Amino acid sequence: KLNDSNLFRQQALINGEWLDANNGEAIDVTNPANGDKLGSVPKMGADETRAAIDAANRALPAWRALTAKERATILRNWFNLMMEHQDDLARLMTLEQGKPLAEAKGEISYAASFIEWFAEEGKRIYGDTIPGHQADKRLIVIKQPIGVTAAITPWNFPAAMITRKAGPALAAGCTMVLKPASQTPFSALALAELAIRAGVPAGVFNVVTGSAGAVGNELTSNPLVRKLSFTGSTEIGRQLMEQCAKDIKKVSLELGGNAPFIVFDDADLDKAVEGALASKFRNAGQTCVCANRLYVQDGVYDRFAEKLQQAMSKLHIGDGLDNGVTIGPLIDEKAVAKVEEHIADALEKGARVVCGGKAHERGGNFFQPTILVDVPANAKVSKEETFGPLAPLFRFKDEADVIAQANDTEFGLAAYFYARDLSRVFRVGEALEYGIVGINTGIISNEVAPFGGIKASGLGREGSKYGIEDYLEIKYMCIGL
Amino acid sequence: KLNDSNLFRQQALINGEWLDANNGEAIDVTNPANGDKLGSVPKMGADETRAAIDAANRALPAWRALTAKERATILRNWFNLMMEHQDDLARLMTLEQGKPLAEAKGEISYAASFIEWFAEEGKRIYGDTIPGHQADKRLIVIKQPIGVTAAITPWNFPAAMITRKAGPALAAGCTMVLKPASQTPFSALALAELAIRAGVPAGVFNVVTGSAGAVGNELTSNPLVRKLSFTGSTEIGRQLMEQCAKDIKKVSLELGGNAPFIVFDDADLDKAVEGALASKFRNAGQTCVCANRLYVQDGVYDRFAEKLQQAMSKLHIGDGLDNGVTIGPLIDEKAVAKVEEHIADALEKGARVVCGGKAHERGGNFFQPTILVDVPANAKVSKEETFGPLAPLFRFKDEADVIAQANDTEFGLAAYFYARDLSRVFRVGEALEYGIVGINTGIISNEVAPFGGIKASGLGREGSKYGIEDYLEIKYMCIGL
Amino acid sequence: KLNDSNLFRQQALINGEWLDANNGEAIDVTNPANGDKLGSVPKMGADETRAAIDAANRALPAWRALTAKERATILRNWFNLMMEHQDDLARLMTLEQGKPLAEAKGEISYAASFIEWFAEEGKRIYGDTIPGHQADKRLIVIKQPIGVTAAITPWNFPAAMITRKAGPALAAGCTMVLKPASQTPFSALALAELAIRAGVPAGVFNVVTGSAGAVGNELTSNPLVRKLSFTGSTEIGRQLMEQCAKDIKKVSLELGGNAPFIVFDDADLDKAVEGALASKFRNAGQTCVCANRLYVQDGVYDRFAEKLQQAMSKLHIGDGLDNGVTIGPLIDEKAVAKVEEHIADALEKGARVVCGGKAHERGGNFFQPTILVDVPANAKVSKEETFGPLAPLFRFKDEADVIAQANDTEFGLAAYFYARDLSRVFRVGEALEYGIVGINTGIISNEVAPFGGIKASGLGREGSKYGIEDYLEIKYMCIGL
Amino acid sequence: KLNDSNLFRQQALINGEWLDANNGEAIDVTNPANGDKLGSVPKMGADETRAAIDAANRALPAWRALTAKERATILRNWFNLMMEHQDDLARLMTLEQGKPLAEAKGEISYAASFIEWFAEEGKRIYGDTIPGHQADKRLIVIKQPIGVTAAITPWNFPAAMITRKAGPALAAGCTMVLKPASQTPFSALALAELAIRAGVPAGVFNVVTGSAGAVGNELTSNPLVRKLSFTGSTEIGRQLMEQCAKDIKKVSLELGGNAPFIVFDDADLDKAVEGALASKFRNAGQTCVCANRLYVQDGVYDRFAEKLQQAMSKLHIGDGLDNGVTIGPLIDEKAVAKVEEHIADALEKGARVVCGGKAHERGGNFFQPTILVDVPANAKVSKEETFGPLAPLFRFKDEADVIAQANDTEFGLAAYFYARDLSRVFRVGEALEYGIVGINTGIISNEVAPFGGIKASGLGREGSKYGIEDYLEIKYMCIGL
Ligand SMILES: NC(=O)c1ccc[n+]([C@@H]2O[C@H](COP(=O)([O-])OP(=O)(O)OC[C@H]3O[C@@H](n4cnc5c(N)ncnc54)[C@H](OP(=O)(O)O)[C@@H]3O)[C@@H](O)[C@H]2O)c1
Ligand SMILES: NC(=O)c1ccc[n+]([C@@H]2O[C@H](COP(=O)([O-])OP(=O)(O)OC[C@H]3O[C@@H](n4cnc5c(N)ncnc54)[C@H](OP(=O)(O)O)[C@@H]3O)[C@@H](O)[C@H]2O)c1
Repeated sequence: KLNDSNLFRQQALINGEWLDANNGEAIDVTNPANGDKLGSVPKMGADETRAAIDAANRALPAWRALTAKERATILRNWFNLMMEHQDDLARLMTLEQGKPLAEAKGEISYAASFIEWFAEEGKRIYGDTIPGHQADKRLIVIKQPIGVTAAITPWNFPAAMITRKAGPALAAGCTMVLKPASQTPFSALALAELAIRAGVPAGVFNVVTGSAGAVGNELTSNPLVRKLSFTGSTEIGRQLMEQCAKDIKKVSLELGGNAPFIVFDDADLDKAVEGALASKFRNAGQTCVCANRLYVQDGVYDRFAEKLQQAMSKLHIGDGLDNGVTIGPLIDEKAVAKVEEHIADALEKGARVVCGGKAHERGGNFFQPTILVDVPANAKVSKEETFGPLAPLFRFKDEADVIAQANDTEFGLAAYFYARDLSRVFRVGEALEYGIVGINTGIISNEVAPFGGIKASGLGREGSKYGIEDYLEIKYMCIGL
Repeated sequence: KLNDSNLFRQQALINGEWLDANNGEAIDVTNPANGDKLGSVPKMGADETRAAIDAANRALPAWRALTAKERATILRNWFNLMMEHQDDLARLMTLEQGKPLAEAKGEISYAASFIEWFAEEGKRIYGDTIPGHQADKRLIVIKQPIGVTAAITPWNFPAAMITRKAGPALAAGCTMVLKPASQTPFSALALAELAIRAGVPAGVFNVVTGSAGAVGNELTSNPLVRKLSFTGSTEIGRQLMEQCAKDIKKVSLELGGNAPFIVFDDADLDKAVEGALASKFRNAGQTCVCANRLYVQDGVYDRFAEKLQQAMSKLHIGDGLDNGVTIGPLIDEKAVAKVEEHIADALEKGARVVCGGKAHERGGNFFQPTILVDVPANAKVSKEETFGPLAPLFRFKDEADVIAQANDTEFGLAAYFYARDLSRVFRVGEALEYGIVGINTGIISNEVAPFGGIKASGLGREGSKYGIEDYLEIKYMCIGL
Repeated sequence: KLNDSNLFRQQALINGEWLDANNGEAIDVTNPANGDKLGSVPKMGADETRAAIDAANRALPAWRALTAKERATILRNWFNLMMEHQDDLARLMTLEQGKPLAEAKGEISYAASFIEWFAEEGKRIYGDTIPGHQADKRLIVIKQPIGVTAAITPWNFPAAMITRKAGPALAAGCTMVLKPASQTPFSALALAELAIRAGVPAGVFNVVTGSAGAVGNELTSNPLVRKLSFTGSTEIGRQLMEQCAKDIKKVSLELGGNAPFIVFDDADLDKAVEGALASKFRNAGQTCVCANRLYVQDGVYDRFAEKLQQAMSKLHIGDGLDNGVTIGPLIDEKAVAKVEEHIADALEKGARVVCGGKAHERGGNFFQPTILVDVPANAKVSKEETFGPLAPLFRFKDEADVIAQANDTEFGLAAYFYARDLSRVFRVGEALEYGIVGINTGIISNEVAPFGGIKASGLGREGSKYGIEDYLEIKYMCIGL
Repeated sequence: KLNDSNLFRQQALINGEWLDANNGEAIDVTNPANGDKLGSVPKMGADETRAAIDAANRALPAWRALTAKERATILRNWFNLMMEHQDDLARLMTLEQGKPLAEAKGEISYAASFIEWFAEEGKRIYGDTIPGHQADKRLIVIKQPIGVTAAITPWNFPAAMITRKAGPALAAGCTMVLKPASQTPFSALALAELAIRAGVPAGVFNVVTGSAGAVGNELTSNPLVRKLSFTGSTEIGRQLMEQCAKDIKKVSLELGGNAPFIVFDDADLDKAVEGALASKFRNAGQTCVCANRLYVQDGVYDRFAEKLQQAMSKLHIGDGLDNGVTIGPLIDEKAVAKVEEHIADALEKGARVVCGGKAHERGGNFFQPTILVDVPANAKVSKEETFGPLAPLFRFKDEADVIAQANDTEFGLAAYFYARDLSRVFRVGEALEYGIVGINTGIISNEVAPFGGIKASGLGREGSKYGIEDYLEIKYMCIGL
C-alpha cells in the first residue's frame, strides 16, 4: 500500500512517545467498502488521557515562549510534509473512511491549508492600544494562548477536522490533546507522525484513541484543560457543554445541520443542478453542510427534477480506490438504517421515490443515491439530518414562504440558494438563519472564511482571522502614570 | 425622597406595561444601613417571564430593522436621561444597596457610559470582504444580532451591571429580558423607566423581578432565548451554563475572583497604598475585582503595612447618605457571616488580626475593615472570593515566587501590581493568568476596554469593541459568479 | 433675518478673537439670486494667516493632552449647537450660496453628522501590539495627531466641506487653520461661532478669510503646517500639491469629477429616472459627484429619455427662499458662462437640445435645466466637469463598451449604475475606476463610508474610520527586554 | 565567482526580456573596496522606461485577475529562491556596495522576509460592510490594486529596498517598474532573475537601469503610473513629489533622517553601548535610521564615553569579503568627503576627536570610525545626515531639555533611547517626534511593523499590514434596495 510505511501508525502519541494502552486493549479498524480489518489503535482511558493532559501542560511554557515566526516555521514544515505525502494520506483515508480517492486527495489539500493559514495568522495576533479614560492612564490589550486545549473529532473528514483545530491552537501558542474518531483514527495518527517530523516538540500535540466517554470524561473534567473543541452530533455537543460547565471552559462546537438548498425560478438551472449534485453527494452526503432539503420554486420544479435525475444516474458507486467511483460506502450500517428510515417516513407521508430508494446490490454499507419528490414539510427529513445520499425535493411557491420553511428548524449551519436578482439575493441572504450561506454555488469550503453554526448548530468559528480568536484570551492592561 | 418621583417603581416592565405578578405576590426590599422597608417589587415566575420572552421575540424584527443611527438616537436619549437624573438614581441606589452616595454617583456615570459607548459602537459593526478561493467566487462576512437575549444581574453594581449588558444587546439589534437582583431591583426599574422615556419600543427591553429559580429556569430553558449573560457567583454560573446546554445558547459569564495585589521592592509605596485602599475598600470590598490578597515584597513589607494602617484609620463607616462616609454596610447578614467565617478560618490556621477583625459597633450589616497577616496559602480567605472588607497580607521574596502564588487559583479575573522597572512590568504583566491587570493603579474601570475573566472566572468580555461581539452572529456568504 | 443674530459674522476668527484684516480691506459677499450685498468678510493675507498658524501651534499641546472623552464632549456640544441652530444656518447658506432652503437644511444635518461621527471616532483610535521578531522584543504601534493642519474649502457645500475636515482633525487631536471660499464665508464663520460656544479652546480652530493665493501660499509654505486638506478644482489641487512638496506635507485632495450614470436594459426605469434627477440636479448640478454623463442602453434609451423629460418638468427654478423651488441660481456669471460654452460646443459638434438650453428668463445666475442628445465623445461636456444643470444622454450597446467609455477619463470620483442582475452588478461595480459607486441609487452621501477619488480625482478619504487616518501619524515602537 | 552564474546580470529586464539600451550605452559598476570594474548595466532613458510602463500596464489585468493564493504561490517561490541563493546574493552585494558579507547575508534574509510577509498579506486584504444610513441601503467597501506602480531605490540596502516595494505592490495585485541605484544595480537584477524563475509573468516586475532623472522623469510624467515609491535623499524626494503633482499620483517616500540616540542616568550602560555600536556603525553608518546624534545624560556621560571607546576597538576595517571585517568602505569619495566635512565643521566649532578622526590608511572609500565629544548644537552634524561612521556625543541635563533637542529638526524618521523607568519610557516614547522609536534596543528592523517617517522624513509606511495600503485604492459601494 504506502510509499512511506511509517505513516501507518497503530499506537497513540503521548508526549512524543508512541504507546499502547496501559491494559493493552485495542480497537479494531475496518474498511467500510468490504469489512476487512485494516489494523488497530489503542483503547485508552482516563489514565492515558490524564498523562496526555499533564504532558500538554508541561510543554506549554516552552511552546508559548517561542516567537510566532519559529512556530510558523514548524507549522509550515507540517503543511509541506502533508502535501509531500498527499498520495499516501489520501489512500489511508479512503481505506478507513470510504470516500473516493479524489475526494480524499481534495481533503488532504484542504486540511493542510488550515495548517498553512494559521502558521501565517500566528504572526498577526494583534493587540490594541485604546485612548485612555484619564490623561494619566494608558490602555493596552494583548491576546495570549488560552493554554491546554482538547479536541474531539468525527470520522467524516478524518484529516480536515484535525487541522481545523490543531492549526489555530498551536498557532495561538496553545498545546493540544486530541481524540480522533475510533472509526477513522489512522488519518489523525499519520498527521501526528508528520508533526514529529516537522519539529513539533514532545507534548505540544498529543493524539489519544479510545471509546467516546472514557477519554472524553477526562478531557471535560480535568481543570488543566481550559478549552474544548468538538465536531459531531448535537446530542454529544449538549453533553460535552454540560460537562465543561464545572470549570467554565471555553467551548467550540460544530454540530448538526439540516441545510436547505433553494432554487428560485430565476436561477440558472444547469448551475443549480451541478451545485446540488456537488453539495448533496459529496462524501456520500456524510457532511455537516450537505444539502438536506431541496426547495425548488413551482415554475422550475419539473425541469429541475428531470435535470437532477439525469445528472444523478452518472454517479458511480463502488470501492473508493477504483477508477471513476464517485460514491463510496457509508460509514456503518447505522448510517444506512437512518437513510432507510427517512425514506420510509417520507413515503408514509405521501412522498414518491423517483429513483434509488434502497440499499445497493453490493450490500454492506452501500446505499443507492435516491430522489424523493412531493416531500411534505412534516417529514422527518425536513427536521432531521439525513447524512446520506438522499435528495428530497420540496416544492414551493413563494419567497417569504420558503424563507420561513428554511428557518423553521433548531439548526443553523449551512444553507444554499440560486437566484440572479440582486434584491432577492440580499433579502434571502440576510433573512436566512444560518452561519454559512452559499449563493449560486454548492461548494463553499476554504480556510480563509469563518465556518460555523448559529442556534443549535454550534458555537465559535473555524478558519479565517476569526478562527484563532477561540484559542486566545484577551488581557486588558491599565497603566497608571 | 426624589426630585422625580416617577423613577421609583414597584412594578415590573413587560412589553411596555408596568405590571404586578399574576398572583400579586411581592418581594420586600429593605435598606441595609438600618433594616427599614423601602418598598417591594413583583414576585414573578415562569408565566410572566414567558410572556416577557414572547414580547422580546415579537419586538425583535422591528428593532433589528431600524438603522444603526436611529437605534443610536434612542440609546443616546437613554444615556442623556441617566445623566440628567443622576442625583435621584444615586440616592435610590445608596438606599437599596448601601454604598456611599459619591460611589453611587460614580456608578451612575460609569453605567451610563456603556449606553453611550454602545450607541456609538452600533454604527461600527463591520463585516468583511475576503479575497476569494477561486476567481469566480466572492466572500462576504456580515454580523447580525443573535436575537432574543436574557440577562441576570447581581446586587453589587445595581446600575452598571444592567447597562453593561443592555447596552451592547440593544446596539447589536437584539432584544432583552433582564432579571435584576431581588435585593437591589429599584435601580434596574428606574433605568427601565428612563428607557421608556428615551423611546425604547415596547418589548425591546423588559425587566422581570422574581425568584431566581422561577425566572432563571424559564430564561435558560426557553429556546427563543439565544443568548444568556450572567454576573454573579461561580456556582450559579456553572448551573446556568449547564442549563444553557440544551439549546446550545451563547453564554457570557462574569464570575468569582480572588484578585492578587502585588507590591514590589521598587514600587512607589505611597501610590501602592492609595491603590490598595481604592481597590480593596471600594463598595466595602463587594466587588468582583477587589484586591483579595495583598502580596508585598520582603524589602518593603513593614513600611507598606505601616502606611496602609495609617491610611485605613481614616476610613469612615456609616449610612451611605451621610457626609464623609466612605464605608457603607454589607448587603445582608450572610455577607457578614462569610467575612466572619474567613476570619475564623485564618485565625484557626494561625493568622493575626492587625486591625479590624469583627462586626462594627452599629451591628446589623456593618463590618470593620480588616487586615490579616500570617495567613497560609490554603486558607479560605486566600482561596475563595471574600466579597467583604477583609485583606490577608503576604510577604514574598522575588518575582518567580509571587507569580506562582498569584496564579495558584481556579480564578482569573483581575490582578494588580506595582513596580517601576520596565522589564519587570512586561514579565509580570505577561505571566499573570488574569483577564484584567492593573499596573501601578488600583482603578481599572472604564467602558472602552474589554472586561472579563479567564479560567473559572468567566466567558466573554464587557465594554470595548469586543463587548458587542458576544451579542452578534457571524454570517459567511459565498457568492458564485 | 436670523433667530440668533450673533451667528452672522463679518470678521475672521484667529486665536479666539474676532478680527478685521490688518489693513482693513474686506471682500463683499452677494446673494446669487439677485445680486444684493449681504455683507463682507476680512481680506486677509500672509500676516494674519501666519498669526493663525502660530496660534494653532501654540494651542496644540493642550488640545492634544485632553482625553478623547473631553474632546468628544466639546465636539458633541458643537454638533448639538449645529442642530439647535439648523434653521438659521440653512437660511444663511441659501442667502450666500443659492441652493433651496430644504437642500440647505439637509446640508446642515449632513455637515453636523461629521462632527458627531468623529467625536465618537476619536475614542477609537486604536494602536496595535504585533508579535515580535525576537523573544526579547516587543512591538507596539500608536497613532498620534499629525499636528497643525490647514484646510481650504469650496463654495458648493459651505458647511459640509468645513466639518468633513475640522471634524477628523480636531478628533485626532490636531489643530486647524481653515480658509473658506470667498463667495460663501458666512457659513464657515457661523460654524466658528458655534465652536466658541461649544468650548473649542482659542487657537484650536481658526477661520481666515482672504483671497485664494495670499492665504494659501502661507498655508503651503509654513513648515508648522504638517497637513493640508483641499476640496476644489483639479488645477488648484495640482498647484497646492506642488507647493506642499517643500515640507513633504501630508496632502488630502478631493478634486474634479466627471461622473458616469449608467442605465442597463434590466434596470428599474422609474427608479433610474428618480436617481438621475436627484444626482444630476442636486445643488443645480454644482456637485463633485453629480451625474455628468448619462449612459442608457439601446433597449431602454427612448423610454428613459421620455421619462426623464417628464420628471424634469416638475423642477421649479427660483429664489431658494421661496416655496417649492427646487433649482436655485448658479454661484455666479462665470458658472453660467461655462454651461453656455458646454452647450455651444456640443451643438457645433452635432448635438441636439431636447429641452431647456438657454439662460433662464430671470437672467443673472439662473439657467434652464437642460437635456442634450447626439453628444459626441469629443464634446467638452463628455470630458470636462460641467457644474451646471446639464444632462447629456449617451446611447450604448453592451456592458464592456460602456465600462470602457466610463473609465476613459483622467477622473475617478463617483459613478452610478442601475441593474438588477447580480453577476452584472459585481462585474460593473468591480470594473468601474471610481472611488465611489452608487448602485441602483443616486444618493450615496453619509458620514460613515469613505468618500474620495482615485486617479486625478484626489487623495485620501473623508468620513468613516478611514477619514481620521489622514490626520494621524503612525508611530512604531520597538522595546528591548 | 558565484555558485549560480546566471544570477549575475548585465542587462535590464523589460517585459520578460533581457535587454541592452536602445543606443547600447552602459553604466560601469565598480567595487568600492578597491575600484575594480565588476561589470556594467544598460544606461536606459525615457524610451525604454516608456516601453517598461506599457509592459506593466499590459500585464496588469491578468496579474490582477489571479487569486490571492496563486499570487502567494508565485511570491513564496520568489522568497524560497532568495533564501536558496542567499550566499551568492550576499557575495554579489558585498562586491558592489561594500558591506561585510555577514551584513549582506543578514540583508538578504531581511529582504526576503518582505516577499514572504506580503505573499501572506495579499490573502488578507479585507474590505468592510458598514451599517447603512437608510434601511434600504447597503454599504460595502472593497480594496483594489492602484494599478501600475514605479519604484526608485537607493544603494545602501540594494536588496531590501527592492523587496519592501515590490512585495506589497505585487501582493496588492499591482505591476511594477523599478529603477535601482546605478551604483548597486546587480542586486536588483539578480532579484529580477529569481522573479522569472519563481513564475512572475512577463511585464509584472520590470527593472530598468539608467542614470537618475532620465528614467525618473518618465516614471513621474507618465499618467499610466498611478503610484510612486522612493527611498533616498530629502531633496530628490521633494522634486519627485513635485513631479507627481501633475497626475495627482499616490506617493510613498522614505527620506533623510537625523536619529537622536538618548542615554538616561538610569539606563543599562553596557546595553546602551552595545545598542549604540549596532545602531551607528551598521553599514558603516550608511543607513537612514543610524544613530546620528548621541545624547548622554550628565550623570553617565563620562562612563558611557569610556565604554563606547572601548567597544569601538571591536570594529575591524577592510574588504567586506575578508574574515572578521565589520566596517567596509563607504560608497564613494563623496561619502568620505561629507564625513571629513562634518568632522571639520565640528572642530571649527570647538569639538574634540577622541578616536579615529580621518581617513583610513587604505585610502579610497575607507574611513576610521570616529568619536567626537564637546559638540555644540549649531554644528552641521546636529542638523544634517552624516551617512558615515561618526559618533558625536552631546551632553544633556534633563528630560525636557533632551526631548526639545531631539525634536528640534525637520526630520522625523528613527529615534532611540535607553531608560528603565516605566513612566519615563512612556513620557519620552510619546513625546519623540519620530516614526520609529527604539527603546532599550539599537536594532528595530523587521517586516511585521510599520517603518516610515514623519515631517520631512517621508510619507507612508513599509512592512506590516499598513505597508500594503499604500498600493491599494479604497472603493465605496452604496447599493439601493
Ligand atoms: N460533521 C459533523 O458535524 C458530524 C460528524 C459526525 C456525526 N454527525 C452526526 O451524528 C450522527 C451519528 O452519530 P455519530 O456516532 O457519527 O457521532 P457522535 O456520537 O456525535 O460522535 C462524534 C465523535 O465524538 C465521539 N464521542 C461521542 N460521545 C462522546 C463522549 N461522551 N465523550 C467524548 N467523545 C465522544 C465519538 O467517538 P467514537 O468514535 O470513539 O465513538 C465520535 O468520534 C450522524 O448521522 C450525523 O448526523 C455530525
Ligand atoms: N536610506 C535613505 O533614505 C537614503 C538612501 C540613499 C541616500 N540617502 C541620502 O543621500 C545621500 C547620498 O546621495 P545619493 O546621490 O546616493 O542620493 P540620491 O540623489 O537621493 O540618490 C538616491 C537614488 O535615487 C536615484 N535618483 C536620484 N535622482 C533621481 C531622479 N531625479 N529620478 C529618478 N531617480 C533618481 C539615484 O539614482 P542613480 O544611482 O542612477 O544616480 C540614486 O541611486 C546620503 O548621504 C544620504 O543622506 C538616503
